[PDB]
Amino acid sequence: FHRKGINEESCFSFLRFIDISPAEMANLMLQGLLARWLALFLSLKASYRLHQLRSWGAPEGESHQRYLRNKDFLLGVNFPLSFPNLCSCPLLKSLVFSSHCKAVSGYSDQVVHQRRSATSSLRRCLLTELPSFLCVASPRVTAVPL
Amino acid sequence: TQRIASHSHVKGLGLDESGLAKQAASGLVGQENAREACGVIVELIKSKKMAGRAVLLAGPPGTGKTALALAIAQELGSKVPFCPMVGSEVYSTEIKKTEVLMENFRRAIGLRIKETKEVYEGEVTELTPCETENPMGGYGKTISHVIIGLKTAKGTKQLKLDPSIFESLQKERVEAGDVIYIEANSGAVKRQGRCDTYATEFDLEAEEYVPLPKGDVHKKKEIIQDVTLHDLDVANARPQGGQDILSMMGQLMKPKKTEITDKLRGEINKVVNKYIDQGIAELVPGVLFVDEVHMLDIECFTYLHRALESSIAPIVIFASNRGNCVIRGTEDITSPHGIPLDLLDRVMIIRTMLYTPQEMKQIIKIRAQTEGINISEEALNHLGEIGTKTTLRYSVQLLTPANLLAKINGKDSIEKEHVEEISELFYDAKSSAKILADQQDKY
Amino acid sequence: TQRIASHSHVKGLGLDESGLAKQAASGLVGQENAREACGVIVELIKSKKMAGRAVLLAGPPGTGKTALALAIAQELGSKVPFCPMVGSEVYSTEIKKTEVLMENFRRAIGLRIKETKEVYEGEVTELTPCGKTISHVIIGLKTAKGTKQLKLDPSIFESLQKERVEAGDVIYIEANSGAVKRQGRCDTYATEFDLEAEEYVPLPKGDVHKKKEIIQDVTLHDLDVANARPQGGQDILSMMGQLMKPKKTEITDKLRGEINKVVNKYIDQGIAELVPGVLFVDEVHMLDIECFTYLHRALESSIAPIVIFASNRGNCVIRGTEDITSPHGIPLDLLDRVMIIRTMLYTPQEMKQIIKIRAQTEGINISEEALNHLGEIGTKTTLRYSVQLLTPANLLAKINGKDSIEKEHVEEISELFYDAKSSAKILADQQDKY
Amino acid sequence: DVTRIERIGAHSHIRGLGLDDALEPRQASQGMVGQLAARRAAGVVLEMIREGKIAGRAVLIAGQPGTGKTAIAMGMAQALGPDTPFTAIAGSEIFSLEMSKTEALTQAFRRSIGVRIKEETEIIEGEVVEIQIDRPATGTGSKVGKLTLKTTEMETIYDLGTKMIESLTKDKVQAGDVITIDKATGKISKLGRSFTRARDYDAMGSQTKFVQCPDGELQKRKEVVHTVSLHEIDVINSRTQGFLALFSGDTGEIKSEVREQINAKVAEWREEGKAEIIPGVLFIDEVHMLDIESFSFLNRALESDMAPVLIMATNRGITRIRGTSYQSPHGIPIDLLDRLLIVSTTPYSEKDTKQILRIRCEEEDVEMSEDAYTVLTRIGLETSLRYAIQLITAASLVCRKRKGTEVQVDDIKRVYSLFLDESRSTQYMKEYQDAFLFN
Amino acid sequence: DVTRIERIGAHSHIRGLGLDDALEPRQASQGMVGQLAARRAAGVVLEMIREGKIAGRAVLIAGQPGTGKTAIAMGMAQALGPDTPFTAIAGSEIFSLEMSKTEALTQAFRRSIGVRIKEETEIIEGEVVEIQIDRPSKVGKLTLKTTEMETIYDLGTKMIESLTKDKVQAGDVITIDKATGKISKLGRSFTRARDYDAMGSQTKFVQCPDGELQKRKEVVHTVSLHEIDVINSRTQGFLALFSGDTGEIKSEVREQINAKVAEWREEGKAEIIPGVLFIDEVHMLDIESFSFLNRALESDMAPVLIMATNRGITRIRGTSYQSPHGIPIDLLDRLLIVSTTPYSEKDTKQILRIRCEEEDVEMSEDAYTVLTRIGLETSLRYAIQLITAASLVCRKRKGTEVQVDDIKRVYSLFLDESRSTQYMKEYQDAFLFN
Ligand SMILES: Nc1ncnc2c1ncn2[C@@H]1O[C@H](COP(=O)(O)OP(=O)(O)O)[C@@H](O)[C@H]1O
Ligand SMILES: Nc1ncnc2c1ncn2[C@@H]1O[C@H](COP(=O)(O)OP(=O)(O)O)[C@@H](O)[C@H]1O
Ligand SMILES: Nc1ncnc2c1ncn2[C@@H]1O[C@H](COP(=O)(O)OP(=O)(O)O)[C@@H](O)[C@H]1O
Ligand SMILES: Nc1ncnc2c1ncn2[C@@H]1O[C@H](COP(=O)(O)OP(=O)(O)O)[C@@H](O)[C@H]1O
Repeated sequence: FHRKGINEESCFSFLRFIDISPAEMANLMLQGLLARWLALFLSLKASYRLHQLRSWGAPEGESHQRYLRNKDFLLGVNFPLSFPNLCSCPLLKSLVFSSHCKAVSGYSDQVVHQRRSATSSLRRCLLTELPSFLCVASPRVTAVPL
Repeated sequence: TQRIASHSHVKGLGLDESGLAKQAASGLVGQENAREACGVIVELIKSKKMAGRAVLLAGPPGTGKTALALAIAQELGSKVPFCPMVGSEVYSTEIKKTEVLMENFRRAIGLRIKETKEVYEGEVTELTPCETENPMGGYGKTISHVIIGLKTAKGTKQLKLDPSIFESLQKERVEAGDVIYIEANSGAVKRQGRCDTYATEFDLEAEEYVPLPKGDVHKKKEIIQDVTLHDLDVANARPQGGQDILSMMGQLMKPKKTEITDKLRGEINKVVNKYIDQGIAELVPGVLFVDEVHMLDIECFTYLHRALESSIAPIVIFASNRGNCVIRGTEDITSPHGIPLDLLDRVMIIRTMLYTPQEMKQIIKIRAQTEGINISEEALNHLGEIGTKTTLRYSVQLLTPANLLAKINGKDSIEKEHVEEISELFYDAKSSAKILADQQDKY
Repeated sequence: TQRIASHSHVKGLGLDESGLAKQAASGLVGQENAREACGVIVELIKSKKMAGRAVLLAGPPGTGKTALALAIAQELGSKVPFCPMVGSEVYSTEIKKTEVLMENFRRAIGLRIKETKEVYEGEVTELTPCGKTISHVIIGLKTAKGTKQLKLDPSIFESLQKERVEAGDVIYIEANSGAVKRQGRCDTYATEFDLEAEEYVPLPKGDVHKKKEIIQDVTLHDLDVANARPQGGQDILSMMGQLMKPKKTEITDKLRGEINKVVNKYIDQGIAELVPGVLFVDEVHMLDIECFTYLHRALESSIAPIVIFASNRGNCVIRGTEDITSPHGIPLDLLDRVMIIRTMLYTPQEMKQIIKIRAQTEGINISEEALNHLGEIGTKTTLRYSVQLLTPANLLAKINGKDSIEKEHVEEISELFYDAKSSAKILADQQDKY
Repeated sequence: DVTRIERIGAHSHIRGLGLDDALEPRQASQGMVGQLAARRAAGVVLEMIREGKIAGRAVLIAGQPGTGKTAIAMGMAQALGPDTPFTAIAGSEIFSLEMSKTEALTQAFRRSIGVRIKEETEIIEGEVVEIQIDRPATGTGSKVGKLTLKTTEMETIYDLGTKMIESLTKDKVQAGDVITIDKATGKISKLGRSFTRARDYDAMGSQTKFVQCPDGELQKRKEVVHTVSLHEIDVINSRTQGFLALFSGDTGEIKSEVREQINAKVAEWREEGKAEIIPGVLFIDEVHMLDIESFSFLNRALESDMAPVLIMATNRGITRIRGTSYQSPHGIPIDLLDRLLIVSTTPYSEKDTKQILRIRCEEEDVEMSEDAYTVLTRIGLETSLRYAIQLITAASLVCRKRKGTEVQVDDIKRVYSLFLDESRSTQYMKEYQDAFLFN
Repeated sequence: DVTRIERIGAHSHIRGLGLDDALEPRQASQGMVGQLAARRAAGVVLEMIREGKIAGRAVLIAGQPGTGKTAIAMGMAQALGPDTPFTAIAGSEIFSLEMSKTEALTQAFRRSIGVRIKEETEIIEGEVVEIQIDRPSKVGKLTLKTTEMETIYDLGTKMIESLTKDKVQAGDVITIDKATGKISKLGRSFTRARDYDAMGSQTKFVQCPDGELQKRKEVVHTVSLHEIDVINSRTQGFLALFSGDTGEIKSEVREQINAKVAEWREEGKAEIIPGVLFIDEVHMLDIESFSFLNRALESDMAPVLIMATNRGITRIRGTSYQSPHGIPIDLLDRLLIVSTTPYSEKDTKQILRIRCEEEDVEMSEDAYTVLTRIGLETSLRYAIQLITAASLVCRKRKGTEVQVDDIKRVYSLFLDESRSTQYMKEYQDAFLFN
């Protein structure tokens, strides 16, 4: 804020266009991984709000077609495939199948046999879970951490 | 105003209905056969039939091979991807060359898919858990639904919602005066904050206020988004979620490119085939332009070998300006254009020739006018002669400094004296090389 | 006591009041021209005015270049920072080659901060807490010289509570840093239980209040490293320092500029002062061509220290080019920037003087005849050979029961150990057998 | 009109090897013409691989450039089938910055031996009528409920335990939905909302597609067939809950002990009759590029009892081996060269080049005159076959530009004059000696 | 007496580019001597940069060693001054181990493009005095104090909770942004620095804010495009700005950045200011990196490149080809060579004078004559370095004015390249490796 001229180079300017406070940045830089983790969690909670604000409210300007508003340097959400947009559009959700908590092999046809009249229906490509039994390996020896 | 680049004037090849090349159209002069061949290539790309076909623009430096690729890009439009590349992008310290090439090949293939967005959004006013008046055996009441009033800059309306949404409302801080939004397809609730209307009831509030929404309470639109096939690869390789120690751990660590396995592509292809067969998404193949191919490696060429005959690879346009040079990665295996012969039999060669002085002068005039510069004929002819003495680039480059010198002297156009002074000041490659040869003992 | 190294016998340049060089002073003899010319460099460093200026020392191996540089380092005292390095240290596996040079350049400039050390210690007599819950806590310290009371802000109270400090423990507190160290329960409560897990210490015999004047030194590179990456903020009681292994990284220029501005501001406020130190490089001929080029830009900067280079190789090929030969393995471009001092060879008189000085420095009594024999054998092969030969003679002489050094001991050692020339001659005759 | 992801490439016409029941190649069948001896040998090795009894067998295909070696490879890949694993790797797809060359070759080898598992589970596909949840007030977190399912013929009511209720809540299942319940694992797959139950609806809380009701009996059996390579089993068992490495490819230099453990476990799995192991084919193309260390690792790795039937390909002559200075045939040291059978290909003639052009035009849907065919064949004999193949599309486009329907000799001559050949480009190249760079 | 972090360097005696209104150089102005044509070309290209209408322009400065290519570049940088980005790097700085030579040049390109943006800022800043809350939605008030007023705010419940979590006490100097509502503690007042005799882990004493309390105004921010790239590179990328941990930013981010910047300039929200990229000692770049500059100078947004080269017709690094300036021909035509000329005797006197007054040194006329003769027979830089030592040697003599004898003494002590090489060959056998 307190500069010696109308036009003078000063760092930390991006702090104004990001939601980071001059105290939040010092905390994030001098506290540690717990502070970083909490800030990350807060950013993934604010991402949905920033997504909607950028995507559905474009009237005129902010200050009558001049200036910039908070969180205008965070353009990572404008992508058509980011998680907020991916959750908003239910079909890209099906186009991004590689979940981080399940074992998906890919797509394979499925055959569903009936019990009456022995009629068998055939299905098209569907997400397939790898069989559980595959995991059989185990280390030879285990050690308590030193 | 947009700043002037080095290829701003190129707006197209300038072809007739019969495909013949005009003498001067769309900022391009001469190279009639090359322009006709590029028009044929444009038709091939628009045909949406072939795959993995390659063309090599071969010619001396400063003859327009780079410009013709941009002309092809401009004539293609903007709904088809066009990925530029140099020969030095493959050499990465994070991932192998044949994966840089594979990722770029997958970049030049784009999708285009349509969907609808439905949302109920606006300011909340009241929450009425409307009950059914007659509880059931063993219970004191039976809530039927929840009445939520939402108002925007257009009007106020009441919506009847499932009772379970109340369980979500208490999960966040859903009080009167906030603005909320609920996705029709998803069904969740999210709070944006208090309205600006109540921004003055205090002097210092920890929360930031958002303006009241303008428009109808229930919005519904249709949007079409375009994603390249490489974006799906990166999206599926690195799942961006927060409810994991793995997702978050990787999102905290330094992000690094990972060699994508071919099994991931095998499933993405299947799913996009299914959705194309269902008529939801439209595939549009594009163009990949490698300039300065002579900087590639023999391993890169040998991978390109197999890469071209694929049924999925896009159309590739190579460009090079080397003579009979040693192939990079070998010892003394010389080859034309620094490209192996076995690869060079899979490409169609387009020859680019030199420029006659008349065409050079026409190019100089076109550059001067596009740049916003006025030049006299007695100076334009001298500049063209100087360029023909040395090269076209050295003639086009002196346009701006001459204009600055004239503006300093106050004149509104360049004369003979300005051009001669600028040429006296700056030097070209040939004279500098002559000076270096003369003064070799003091370098 | 202190182990004796190869450079422990040099104390200074030994220059008189007129700036000339004495024949023998502070452990250095000979090399009159080179030693005297180093005084100009010493005065240049003390002036704290010029920057970037560099110096090269050119001479045959074993002629005193490193000794002269260490004498220069001694002449400046421990106040002036000194950063020694070897050209072979540049090739790292974490950062680029020029980054190491920049880091050493930053290391070769230091700060200076005066302050007062405040020390409290002794037994805790009581802990009394006081917009009403907690404001400050009153603590009572007591030793066997007196008793005092202190007022603590909630941060220090939290630090005490983390150390699991109760009433009746011996505590050490530093007011400046806020450090809290529990030194164990006082001995007077040792009878409270027959078996207690705690350890008991006697009541301190000293002042509760201790004042000192302490002067702290810190180089710029310390500030760059500290502020470059998120400081761990973990000093135990945290498993999050167990995730990411620290690794050396490339410091950006924006940080360095911010650090420069902050240092200017603080030295303008008068809190701290600045000292331009000296960087010293050995095996400079081992620097790659990229490092030699980067030294062109680094040496011409305005915030760079004074650099001294040492090299002994002749007209050898420059590393990284395998085609171009330049004197001292240094490109002509950089070699024109530096200022060159030549180093000569030693006559037998200087040989004998060096041997005698080393012998009296490293604790060996030698007779005149043995000294003459060692001087002759040093003139035969090298200087370092005789200095190496000194110790085994006095190690056998003790075994035989004698104390001094005579002809038989040095002769036996010479017949027992081989120099480089003799071993090379031996290898030639048995060439097909090795 | 619609364009799928698979387009018309250079080998998109070859649908097989074109062999009879007697393994005698035909002159023209299934997109392959000529090259009788190489096709015979390829049929022999294809039958050998189909039998699948001996392991660690290698075959090299050598010949002139543009004589169908890769064509033969694609033909035998298509003839092999989709259910038999086939892996195509270029010569430079192993020099990686994330793992060693030997590790990359080991992964390539283990990626070819597939394991087929038939998984039969009992499922319940039906329409949701109503769901009953009885949350506890305090207690100890025990939940109880009921769930009614209905089809067009039968309906029933099921009780709910403490495990599927959380899954149902996570998937947010309500009335009017059609769901498939997996009895074994317990997952809930969502099909869509029904029609009749949609009449009574609140504001939009779920807007998506529509589906019908599963007819017949409520309980049925489903069957899936999984083909899992050995390499991805290794990756799965190399770390706990590690599955994105199948797609991310982040696992590097897996420990061997895992590899022998997987080998043993696969052996027992084969013995018990649960899963079936099927060897596959590895195709390394342009294999002259492999460093000598890669070849020597291939030596030992080809002697294992789980190695695949790798197929080589080379068009080089007496050339020094990469990374060394020793000359050798095909740029391969004799050690590896002494452990495999070599199949050679012969240069093409006019009669079969004409048929190659004809089948290429049939694939690309291009019509030319017989004189145009003769001119194209003359070009494809004075100049390589690839150039003649490429000129077809350009000639067709030029013909369509003038609103034509049959390609004519004039169009082909125009295209020949427009584009260039390597020989003609080099000829025109010699006259600009000083204009080019680094001659 | 007081020395700042920056002091007298080699290029610190030049302040801007000596020119006229008509771009006519002066014989001696702003610390520059001679090089009239080179300075004219420098002024022309400086005007080209200032206009900032055309993109992707390259200028090369070539000449013999000691002719002032780097001096001209620094004079241009000073004349341009701040507010216009000027990224100066060496040739060997891109050979990193975390990013390829392409990324190390792409980032060096995006770091010379400035974006000016305007922001409306309202901020309250002052020393807290008393905080009062009630227990009935808790209601309270807080009092701020400055040098001019003393005021009370009736803050809301969320502000109560934030203040309780941040643990605000009286005497603290805090700033709040009412647009968002975030507290940024700055420390404690000087007058409140005595109630605790044992300060906590980290506390700072700052003067109380003066002037008006709640300031509302407009500020201008000049941010480089590289910063905008790094911020969106990863989730929390602003750490990499100082850490240097960024590597191989995806190409699908830079295109989005460019599109957004073009949209902003169309809307008038922000304006793009081009800058300069100076690559000193460019004669040692990779043939792979040279080819990358071919397509780097043809983009819509690109700075002006200025290179210096000391090489004549020499081999290109990375290939076995001979070219002028060690640069491929396919790039040299895109450039615009500006040649320099060796200085005359009059230029040599006029250039040593400026350095003498820069170092605050008085020199005699005969001393100037001898120094000019030496600097003509030898390199100019050696003569430039010969004055700093001369001052110290004269100071040792306790004289205020140097003389010819002092210059001769300093000349005899130190050695130049020619005498060092000549003496080196006399006893070259004693040296190592030829
Ligand atoms: N047909 C053309 N019409 C107009 N300008 C041209 C034409 N061909 C080349 N130029 C001009 O020549 C300059 C350099 O050409 P370029 O494409 O870089 O040649 P090369 O690719 O051989 O280096 C460009 O600025 C361009 O404006
Ligand atoms: N003039 C001198 N005065 C005192 N000691 C010397 C002198 N010259 C060399 N030495 C001694 O010689 C030993 C090795 O010489 P050194 O300076 O390391 O050779 P170099 O310059 O090749 O590194 C040092 O321990 C040093 O004490
Ligand atoms: N016997 C054949 N039958 C059908 N097409 C062939 C035959 N031989 C070669 N071709 C065609 O020739 C083209 C080039 O052959 P290619 O695969 O490059 O041979 P190689 O890999 O041995 O150089 C292929 O597109 C292929 O369609
Ligand atoms: N035109 C000039 N005016 C004043 N001083 C100059 C001029 N040119 C060069 N110098 C001085 O000469 C010294 C060496 O010149 P330098 O720029 O290193 O030569 P080069 O351009 O060959 O590297 C520098 O310290 C610089 O201050």
